[PDB]
Amino acid sequence: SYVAHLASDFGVRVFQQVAQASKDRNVVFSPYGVASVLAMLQLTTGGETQQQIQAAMGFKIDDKGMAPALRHLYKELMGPWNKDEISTTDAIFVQRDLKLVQGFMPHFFRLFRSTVKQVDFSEVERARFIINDWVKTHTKGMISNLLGKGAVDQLTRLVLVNALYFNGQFKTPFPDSSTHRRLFHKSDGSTVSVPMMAQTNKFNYTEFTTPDGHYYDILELPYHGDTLSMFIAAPYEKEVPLSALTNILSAQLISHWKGNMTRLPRLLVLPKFSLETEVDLRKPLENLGMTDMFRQFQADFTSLSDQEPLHVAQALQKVKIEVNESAPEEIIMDRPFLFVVRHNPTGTVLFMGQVMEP
Ligand SMILES: [Cl-]
Repeated sequence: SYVAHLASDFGVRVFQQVAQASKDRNVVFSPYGVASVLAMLQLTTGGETQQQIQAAMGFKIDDKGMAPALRHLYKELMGPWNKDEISTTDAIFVQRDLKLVQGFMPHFFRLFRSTVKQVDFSEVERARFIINDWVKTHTKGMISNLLGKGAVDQLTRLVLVNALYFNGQFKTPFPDSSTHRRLFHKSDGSTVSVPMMAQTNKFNYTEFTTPDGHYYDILELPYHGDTLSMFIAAPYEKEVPLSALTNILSAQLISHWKGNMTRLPRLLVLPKFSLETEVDLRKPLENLGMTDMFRQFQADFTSLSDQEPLHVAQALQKVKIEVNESAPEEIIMDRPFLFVVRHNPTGTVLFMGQVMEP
């Protein structure tokens, strides 16, 4: 509830910075994931660096209830109870021969039930592979090469990574016997021919206006388990750019969508998509106030090391999502549109993305 909203709202704001910077390119992101690893980060920071993170996220991780809330949240989401195909990894790596604050590790581990890993970034390629293998093996082998070539070097002292793979199955899946190349109309007027799925069913649907007055469709594709949903949304009119919608998104608005949904017999035309995005969190986080964490001597990580100056050399998220098959009105998404994977009991925005070109 409370912390699920803070986390989601925060993550949706990060998504927006990412979106406003790749205005015409495919993006998949995880609001929840970036909130999770920046909450971890809070434990390692101090002074103004810590205050920046806290002012942007809306809560302090060491307040009572805060951390236990987040763990209960994690167990609510990643519950093999749901037979869920979410695989997730968070991880902070720090240079090996720096004296860590006594008492930090046991504390970090009690709160998050994971640990900060120590490696030697002086073996540049060996350390890149240790981190990559760690991410790969902890995402069911789905997320490879998170750290690209030259992403780390001898001076690298602290690296933050977040990786997610999601392959849910729609409660009511699209029948393959109904997929066909259709004209998809891109943000720059030019069109292209992509395969679009289609299905006539009793879909949850509603429509909203932007603060500007532009109309848009929202539709909810529930997943097996009755717990997660994908929402698909796009301005009805093609001359209105998807950004008019992305710019007004929030975790609350998304809750209102769900709240207004009604079950209506509809024809849905929806392009298949396979997205894999690596997002460099630096610029987006910087745009939200968190600037110090990236500056060599101004960054305060004195909760992690009281003696040696640390700064974040890389903060990276890599996400992968595959959306495939497993007198009604028509909703045709032959334009750029948004998607959101939502955990409805808590209101957590797990995934969010835009398809500008499938
Ligand atoms: Cl557009």
